[PDB]
Amino acid sequence: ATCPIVPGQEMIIEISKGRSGLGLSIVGGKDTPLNAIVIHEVYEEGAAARDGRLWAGDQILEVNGVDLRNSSHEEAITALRQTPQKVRLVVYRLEIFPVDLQKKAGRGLGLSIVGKRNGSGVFISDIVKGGAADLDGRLIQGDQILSVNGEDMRNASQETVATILKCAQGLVQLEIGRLR
Amino acid sequence: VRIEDLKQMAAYLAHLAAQQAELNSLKAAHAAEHSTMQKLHCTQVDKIVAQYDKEKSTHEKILEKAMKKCLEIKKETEIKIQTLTTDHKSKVKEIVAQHTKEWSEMINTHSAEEQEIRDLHLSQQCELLRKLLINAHEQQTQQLKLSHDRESKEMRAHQAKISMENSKAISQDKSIKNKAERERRVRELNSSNTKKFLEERKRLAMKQSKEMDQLKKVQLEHLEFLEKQNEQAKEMQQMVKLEAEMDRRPATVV
Ligand SMILES: [Au+]
Ligand SMILES: [Au+]
Ligand SMILES: [Au+]
Ligand SMILES: [Au+]
Ligand SMILES: [Au+]
Repeated sequence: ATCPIVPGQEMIIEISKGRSGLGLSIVGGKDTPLNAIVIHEVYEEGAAARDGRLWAGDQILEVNGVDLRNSSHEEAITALRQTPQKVRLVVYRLEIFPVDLQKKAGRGLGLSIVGKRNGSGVFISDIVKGGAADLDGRLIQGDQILSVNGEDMRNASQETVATILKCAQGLVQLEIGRLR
Repeated sequence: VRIEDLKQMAAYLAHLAAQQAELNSLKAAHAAEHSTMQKLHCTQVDKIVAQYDKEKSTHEKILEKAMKKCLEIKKETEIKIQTLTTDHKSKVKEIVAQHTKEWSEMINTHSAEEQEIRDLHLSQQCELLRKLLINAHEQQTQQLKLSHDRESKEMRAHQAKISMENSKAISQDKSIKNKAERERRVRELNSSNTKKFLEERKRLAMKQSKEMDQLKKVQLEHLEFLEKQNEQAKEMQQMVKLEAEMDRRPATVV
C-alpha cells in the first residue's frame, strides 16, 4: 500500500481481487487500430470498484509485469484472468470520426448494440464476422455511437438506437466516439 | 519437468488436436445459427417497414392531389396518418423488444455451451495425463521389482562362491595338523558364514523396501503436482465464469 491515483505519471498500484471479480471492461489491443488497452467501464460489483481508484478512462500498461504493448485484445483479457487473489497493475491517466456503412443482403449492419451497465450512452458490443461493419473494419468493440444520420444519440436508450439502426434503409452515416 | 515430458507424448498431443477441432466445429455451428437469425430478424422488420411506407405514401398522395383540386379530407387524412404512425411506432417497439430477447437468449446459450466444452476439455486433460502417469508409475515399480529379484539372485550366488571359496583354503591350511581341531574349525566356519549371510540377507530386504519407499515418495508428489495443476486450472476457469456474469447484458444486432 503506497500511493493514491494521480494523472500524468506511469503509476503502479495493487488491487486485492479477493473472492470477488476484478470487474474491468477493456477496449483496444495490437489487433485493433487503437493500439492501447483502455478501461472502458468499471463494473460496480467488482474489486476495482471496491478499491475506488480506477476511473473509466484509465490506460493499463502491464499486469504482473507483463507488457501489453504487443498484446491483442483477447490476450489482454486473459492477462486480467491470470491474476492471483492479489493484483499488480501499472496505469496511466474522445476521438470522434465518421463511418458510413451500406447494409448487406439479409443481415443488416452486422454489429451489436448495448448500453453501459451504469452510465448513459450506447456502444458497439460484438462485430459479426462476415458483417457489413466487419469488412469496413474501422469499428471495434466499445465504440460509442454518437449520432446516426445526424441525430445525436449521446443520451439515448438502447431501444432508441436499436430501433433507428434496424429500421434505417440505405447508407447509414455514423459518428463514432472512441477512447484515447 | 516430468509433467512436461508427459504433456508432449504421442497420445496426449492427439487429444489436444482433437479438442481444437471440436472447438472449430462449435464456432462454425454458432456462426450458422447466428446468420440464420439475422436474416429473419431483418426479413421481418423490412417487411413491416415496406408496408408502412406504402400506406403513408398512399395517404400522402391522396391529400396532395385533393389539395391541388381540402375541407374535411385534410382533417380526416391526417387523423389516418397519426393513427397509422402511432401504431407503427408501437408495432416495432414490440418487435425490437422481442428481437433483443431472441438474440440475448441465444448469445448467452451459445456462451454457456462454449464454457461447458472448455470445462469438459479440462476434465479430459487431467484424466488423460493422470492415467498416463499411473501407467508410467506401474512400469516403473515393477521394473524395480525386477531388479530386487535379480539383486537377491546375485547375492545367493555370491554367497555360494564365498562359502565354497572358504572351504578349499581351509583344507590347504597346513598349520592344523590335527583332525579334532579341523572338525571344529569347519563347524566354526560354517556357523559364522551362515550367520553372516542371514544378516546380509536381512539387510538387503530392509534396504530393498527402503528404496521402494523412496519410489513411493517420488510417485506420490508427482501425482500431487498434477492434482495442484488441475486445481489451479479449475480455479481460473471459475474466474472467467465470474467475470462473464458481470459482463452479461441485453443486446440487439442491427
Ligand atoms: Au423508426
Ligand atoms: Au431483409
Ligand atoms: Au484427473
Ligand atoms: Au565360477
Ligand atoms: Au492438468
